[PDB]
Amino acid sequence: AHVVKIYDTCIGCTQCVRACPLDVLEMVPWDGCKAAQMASSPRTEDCVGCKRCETACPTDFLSVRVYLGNESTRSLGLAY
Amino acid sequence: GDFLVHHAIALGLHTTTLILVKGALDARGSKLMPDKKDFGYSFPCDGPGRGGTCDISAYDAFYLAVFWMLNTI
Amino acid sequence: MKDFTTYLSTAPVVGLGWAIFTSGLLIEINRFFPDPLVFSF
Amino acid sequence: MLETPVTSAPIVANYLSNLPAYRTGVAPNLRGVEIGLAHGFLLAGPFIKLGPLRNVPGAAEVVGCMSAAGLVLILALCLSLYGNAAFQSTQDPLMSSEGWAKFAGGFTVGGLSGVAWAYVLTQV
Amino acid sequence: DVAGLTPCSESKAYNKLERKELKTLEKRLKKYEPGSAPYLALQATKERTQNRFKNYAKAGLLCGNDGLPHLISDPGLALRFNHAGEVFIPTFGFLYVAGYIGHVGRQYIIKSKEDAKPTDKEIILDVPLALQLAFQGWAWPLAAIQELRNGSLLEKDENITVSPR
Amino acid sequence: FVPPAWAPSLFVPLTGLVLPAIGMAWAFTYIQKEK
Amino acid sequence: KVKIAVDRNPVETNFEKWAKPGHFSRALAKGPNTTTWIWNLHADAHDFDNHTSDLEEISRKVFSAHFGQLGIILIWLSGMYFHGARFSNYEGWLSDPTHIKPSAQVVWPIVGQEILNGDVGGGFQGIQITSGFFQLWRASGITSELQLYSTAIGGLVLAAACFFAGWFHYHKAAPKLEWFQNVESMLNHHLAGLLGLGSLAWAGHQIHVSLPVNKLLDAGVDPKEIPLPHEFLLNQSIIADLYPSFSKGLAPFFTLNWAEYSDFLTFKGGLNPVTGGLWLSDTAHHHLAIAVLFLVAGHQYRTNWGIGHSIKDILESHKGPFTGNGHAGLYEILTTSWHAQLAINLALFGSLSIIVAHHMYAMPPYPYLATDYGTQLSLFTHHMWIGGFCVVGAGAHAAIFMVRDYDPTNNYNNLLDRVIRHRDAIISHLNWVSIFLGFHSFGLYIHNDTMSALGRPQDMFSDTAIQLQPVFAQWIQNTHFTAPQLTAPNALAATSLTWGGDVVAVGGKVAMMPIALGTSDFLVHHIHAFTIHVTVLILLKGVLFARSSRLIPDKANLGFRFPCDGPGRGGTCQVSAWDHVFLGLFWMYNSLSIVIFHFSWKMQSDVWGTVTDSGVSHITGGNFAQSANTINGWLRDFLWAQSSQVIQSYGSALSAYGLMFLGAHFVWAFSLMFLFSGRGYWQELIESIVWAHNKLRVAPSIQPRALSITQGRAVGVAHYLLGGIATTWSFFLARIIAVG
Amino acid sequence: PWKQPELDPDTPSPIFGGSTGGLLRKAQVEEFYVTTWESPKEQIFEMPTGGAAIMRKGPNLLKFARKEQCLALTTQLRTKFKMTPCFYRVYADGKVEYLHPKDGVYPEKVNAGRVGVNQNMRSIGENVDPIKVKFTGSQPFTI
Ligand code: CLA
Ligand code: CLA
Ligand code: CLA
Ligand code: CLA
Ligand SMILES: CC1=C(/C=C/C(C)=C/C=C/C(C)=C\C=C\C=C(C)\C=C\C=C(C)\C=C\C2=C(C)CCCC2(C)C)C(C)(C)CCC1
Ligand SMILES: CC1=C(C/C=C(\C)CCC[C@H](C)CCC[C@H](C)CCCC(C)C)C(=O)c2ccccc2C1=O
Ligand code: SF4
Repeated sequence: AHVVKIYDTCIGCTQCVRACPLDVLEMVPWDGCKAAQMASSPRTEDCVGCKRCETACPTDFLSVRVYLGNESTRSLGLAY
Repeated sequence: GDFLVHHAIALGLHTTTLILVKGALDARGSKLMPDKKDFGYSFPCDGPGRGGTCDISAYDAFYLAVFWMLNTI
Repeated sequence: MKDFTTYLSTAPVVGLGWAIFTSGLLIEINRFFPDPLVFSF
Repeated sequence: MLETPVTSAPIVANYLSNLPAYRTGVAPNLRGVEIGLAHGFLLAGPFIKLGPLRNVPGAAEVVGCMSAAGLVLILALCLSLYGNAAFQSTQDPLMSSEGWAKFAGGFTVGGLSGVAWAYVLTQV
Repeated sequence: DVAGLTPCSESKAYNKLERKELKTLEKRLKKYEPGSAPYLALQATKERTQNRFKNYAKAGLLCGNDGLPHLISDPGLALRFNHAGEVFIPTFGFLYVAGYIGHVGRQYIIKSKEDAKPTDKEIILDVPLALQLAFQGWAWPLAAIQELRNGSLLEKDENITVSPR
Repeated sequence: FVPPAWAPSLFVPLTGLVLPAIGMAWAFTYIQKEK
Repeated sequence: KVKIAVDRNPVETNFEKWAKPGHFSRALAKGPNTTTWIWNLHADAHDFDNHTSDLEEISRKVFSAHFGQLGIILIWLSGMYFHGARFSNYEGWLSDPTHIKPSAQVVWPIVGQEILNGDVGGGFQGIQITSGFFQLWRASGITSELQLYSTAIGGLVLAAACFFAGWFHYHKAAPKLEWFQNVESMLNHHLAGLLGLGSLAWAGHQIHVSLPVNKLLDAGVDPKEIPLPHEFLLNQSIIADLYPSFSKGLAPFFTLNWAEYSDFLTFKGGLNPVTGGLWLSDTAHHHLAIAVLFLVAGHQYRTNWGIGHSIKDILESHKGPFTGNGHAGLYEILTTSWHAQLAINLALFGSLSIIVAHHMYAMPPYPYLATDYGTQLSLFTHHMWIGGFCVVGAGAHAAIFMVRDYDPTNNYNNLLDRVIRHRDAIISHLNWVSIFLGFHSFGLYIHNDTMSALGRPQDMFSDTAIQLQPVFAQWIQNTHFTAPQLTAPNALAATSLTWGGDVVAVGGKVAMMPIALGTSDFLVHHIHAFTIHVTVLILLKGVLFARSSRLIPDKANLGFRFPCDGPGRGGTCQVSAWDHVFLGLFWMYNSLSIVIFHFSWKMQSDVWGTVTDSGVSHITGGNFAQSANTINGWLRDFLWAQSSQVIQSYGSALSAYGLMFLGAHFVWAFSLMFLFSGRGYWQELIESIVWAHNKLRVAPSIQPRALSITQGRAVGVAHYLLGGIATTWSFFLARIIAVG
Repeated sequence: PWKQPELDPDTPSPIFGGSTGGLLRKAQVEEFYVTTWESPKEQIFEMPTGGAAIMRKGPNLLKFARKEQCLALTTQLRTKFKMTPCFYRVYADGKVEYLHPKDGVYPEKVNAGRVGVNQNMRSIGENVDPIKVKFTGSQPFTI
């Protein structure tokens, strides 16, 4: 499926997870940010690449990136 | 009239050149997409974020320059 | 007055004023100098 | 899921039950023969009417019959292609690969038989 | 007599075009009584056409094989054949006016940035300030080349927003 | 040397009907070829 | 129960909010920082549902906006009447309407545009107008320019009154929500007062003013010697001489002997041979009957006096077994949602505009209207396009209601819920119908073109080879030709000349004549049905899938107007209902363009022309029976055979039509860069221009940004529609003025 | 959470008629998703696959063909009534997979029990150029 990569510039604001319509991201404990939270993608096989997480990222550039490629039944959003 | 149509030809060539060199120079990165090299040459968009990012690849610049080249020829 | 003046100070209103001014200037120039093409004093 | 009076009508149910495709009471060869007969008989219709030789009497029916036979053969080829390229991997024998091949053979046999029957009916 | 072309006064197709225009104006005029407003309107149109055709002649304008006047754009060639007033003087005048516009816009951009919310001044124009900068732009090339001399016209490449490579 | 007069009556239907039909048949079997 | 509920002075008339451009929404209240704010200023200006969540303020804003639009309309009408009063040859046109072209716009001689003031006749110079205002004023009994001046001054006064009324009813005395929700009182007052009372007043004007002036004009007397309408109003001798039943003096009306009014309230259905228009007595009895029917219908709903009908009770009572809760929650929907009422009003208004265009080309209800081919063509095309725009806005605002004002609590098993519950079957069946129609019409056209290019005229679907005649339309035409014979024996002749009969001509030009229907007519009618079906499919798919879909299950949370949902699931570009309306606008444009092309070609070939002693010689010689069956026939015998007047209009008064034609081609071509492409390319180009202006230190404080994807689509569709509309307008007007 | 709940097919479905955008043949060929919640009272909600339904006072079970529909229903129930539902995925062979509350605390929280995966520890824009990773099968963002 698609590739979801999260960098260290994330501030743990949990906006990307709330904007996710397929429950791909998660919040794990961290020490590199003030909020002590870091975004993770343990369910990247269910991500369709809608880039809704990138819209909700408040940091400049993007702390979360979605790269398309190798579309599957789950990645193409097919009910059939 | 030949003078006017020659200047029209010059306009077409310069505009197609502008589109193609903007696609080539901003191919690996831009301000809307600094990481345009990681997304390959032909990718659709980055979504509706940052105001909208459709037709941002160099392939889309080439595909608009095809229209401009067709008009010039 | 000053609220109406700031409304008149908005960009579309002053653009409209420039539009009427320039159009009237060019129209009166064309009317009192009928169809010139080459500058010949 | 959304049931309708026309889909769940008992008359519609028994009309679709005894159809050769949904009978599930016979070999695929007989179903293919019936399908080919019916569809060739109806497909010969527009060919004996509006073909390029429709103004010429006699030859119009023959030309339409060979065109219907060619269309039947093309449909049989596409049926065989679908059977070979659809059921190539793992209770109805029609959904099987060789079952669909026998269905296609029955379909082309019925198609040529229906074309011949339409030719006989148009001649008489 | 440059580019194998004849002057408009000496040309025959120019006079033929003028005669055809006068003929069709007279044909339109003959359908109205002399004591009617369309008659005076068409007479004024004919007078304007005659004045324009007289002014296009005896002014250096030349036409080739169709009676439609032609313009010479190369300086020097236009200078030695009195064709500078065709495009050479108007292009300098347009450059003067365009520099006026650019200098006025630059002055308004710079002078409305050292204040709180410059976008508010951009969207709601300071009309007395705009008029003051409008009447102060008559010496645009002097101020432009002086800003070039002191280096305030151009920004250095360190304070300029730049796209990643 | 010179082809016979019936060559347009044979090669044109062959490359207009038969050859594209067998090409589409081969391509359809190649698209849906599974392991 | 029904009573006036008005709040006194809720909004103070202050200019403090005129200084701040963005004030209606909190998003724009923070001030501008990018240029996309400015477009957002001009996009959410009338989005009153987004500014406030209170329905009362939205209703007050709607009332004020309607008053403003009525004031604008009255200003435009007063300006039209003023232009007819001063810069017009209406008095000259009244003397000879069959030789002087109607002109009401005069230009200023400035840069050679005085050549646009063509020789329209009557000692006047101007632009030949195609609005038909001259025929409307002749139908209204207007004779002198003083009456037009008085009408213009009254229109300006009423426009100022309506503008002050909007200011008063918003700022001073704002009606409450309960005042707007009295739908029964609104319907009763509109049926009885807005429509019926106006119909009765216009009927009385036609009886007392328009009929005698029109009768004297048809008699051939001097319009200057025609007595003034007040002479007919006060003194009864002239109205008794013109109509003996006026000598009774309202006796037959109050004694129920209405047959005595048959001299000036006639039923002679057809065209007046003197002027080629509808009989004014027929229009008088028509508007009188319409007024009576609407005053009857306006006493239907119960408001404050016990008797009447309840809309909620009627809607809840009409429930069947196959529909569950039949029309249950619709009363609460239409009394709380402005957008549902907007969709209903726009759909019915557009359909009625299409009806107006069809029944106005069919029956010209104006003296000397059918002789003016340009006026009829322009009016038909204009009403056609306004109807199409209204019916596509109906789908747009229905989708807006679906996104915003739909509540699942009030819609459990009602009709809207079941429509949403089988929307997939609806869309699939409509898609199949559209595909089948497009095949069996456009493929028929391609078949005709191929068999024409293959040298097989006997293989074509033409009027000579394969007779696919419209037997139903021909049977209906024959039945309506016999409508006065057996089923409506009180009518003197047929209700229109399109069904059949003879040829009515005015001044040597044919006003109306029977229209023959062949295979080409069947082909173009089925093509029109196919295009309408496709547009209906697009707009219905936009409306029904506005909330959710299999592709996107949470489309309602994204709003009505969003560009996309990213490239996920393969790509979700143009998935919103707004994008569906944007796509359907082009299909509406294509449908109506084909419709008006069919109208223009059919009426130029089989209706319009001149009448000589040998017969009726049409403009194009009746090529529609042999050329309309192929696409190349429309390409050559309709688009290339015509449009020669547009390209040869240079040097004449019609050259502005050619210039407008070129500009329309330009705008149509310029729209394609917004229709194609995207946003990132222009954003990076704007970034490069930003660098260029930053080098010169002329970078604006407001950051320039590219247009939004929705904004870019809107700009593209707007410029595309404007270019196509103005192209057809210029081509139609130039062709119909030069040769007509 | 502490113990992963097991789905019950015998739980009553919410009161609804017939759906057209419901489960297709993929439900009997591939996996399909099933959402469970616990309604304290009967109320009307809007399904993402059609119109409106009424949930029963008790357990409620719904079936969908897409995970996006399940999460849309979950977030609608959480925003409108604070329901906290949970959906499983059932394959063709009957394998049941727990999908939304992986730790039972929802992904908006942390719970100090999830290991962050697919996290690049370098800043964005510090990735190598595609010329550096050529003919290797490794993307610049995958390192
Ligand atoms: C029989 C009485 C009557 C009449 C004639 C009208 C007439 C009208 N109403 Mg109204 N309405 C009425 C009663 C009436 N209303 C009642 C009782 C209610 C409350 C239930 C409403 C609630 C209502 C709403 C909510 C809206 C209208 C609107 C309109 C306009 C529709 C647009 C149109 O057709 O333009 C026809 C235009 C003309 C004929 C031009 C002349 C218009 C004149 C000035 C109006 C004169 C009639 C007026 C009602 C007399 C009383 C006002 C008096 C105190 C001065 C029209 C002017 C719409 C609107 O706001 O438009 C501004 C609108 O949205 N009506
Ligand atoms: C709205 C439409 C309309 C209008 C305005 C009129 C108006 C008129 N018609 Mg027409 N008519 C109509 C429809 C209409 N009719 C229709 C539908 C038909 C059916 C075919 C006819 C058939 C018809 C015939 C056959 C005749 C008329 C005639 C008349 C006139 C007689 C009026 C009369 O006695 O009525 C009754 C009028 C009143 C009772 C007056 C109203 C009460 C007043 C206004 C009270 C004022 C009080 C006020 C406070 C005090 C003054 C204020 C001041 C001090 C400042 C009048 C000009 C007759 C005519 O022209 O001869 C004179 C005639 O022969 N009409
Ligand atoms: C009965 C009339 C009516 C009414 C009262 C409304 C009211 C509304 N509509 Mg609707 N609409 C209508 C008809 C109507 N519409 C029709 C006929 C169409 C189809 C064309 C639409 C299509 C439509 C869409 C697609 C949308 C609306 C929206 C809206 C809302 C805000 C509109 C706004 O802010 O525009 C502000 C004004 C403008 C943006 C200016 C528009 C100018 C156009 C684009 C170009 C004009 C060209 C002109 C004719 C020629 C210019 C030539 C040039 C050289 C000068 C509001 C609820 C919007 C919304 O959010 O709904 C809630 C929305 O998205 N409507
Ligand atoms: C002339 C160009 C053209 C054509 C042919 C189509 C064709 C189609 N569009 Mg359309 N469309 C077009 C331009 C065109 N579009 C443009 C410019 C736009 C932008 C506004 C759209 C926007 C649009 C939308 C928004 C929708 C469509 C839909 C459709 C379908 C309707 C099917 C139908 O009724 O006709 C049947 C098809 C034809 C008549 C095609 C003509 C070709 C011949 C006659 C068919 C046979 C060819 C030949 C004999 C076989 C060759 C075999 C082999 C050699 C290849 C169809 C696929 C709708 C859809 O999906 O289906 C309902 C739909 O919703 N289109
Ligand atoms: C004589 C002549 C001619 C020629 C010319 C030429 C040849 C030119 C060249 C030129 C060039 C070769 C140029 C260059 C340049 C460069 C640069 C680098 C520039 C810059 C600029 C700037 C920077 C500007 C600025 C400004 C603005 C824009 C605004 C404000 C003001 C100012 C001015 C400051 C012709 C024939 C055509 C025509 C006639 C005349
Ligand atoms: C060209 C283009 C742009 C760029 C267009 C922009 C930035 C809009 C520019 C509008 C200008 C500023 C309007 C005013 C133009 C003149 C300066 C005003 C008239 C001047 C005369 C009176 C002298 C997009 O942003 C875009 C977005 C989405 C899809 C397609 C496109 C698209 O095609
Ligand atoms: S509309 Fe543009 S940004 Fe949005 S999904 Fe399509 S191409 Fe991408």
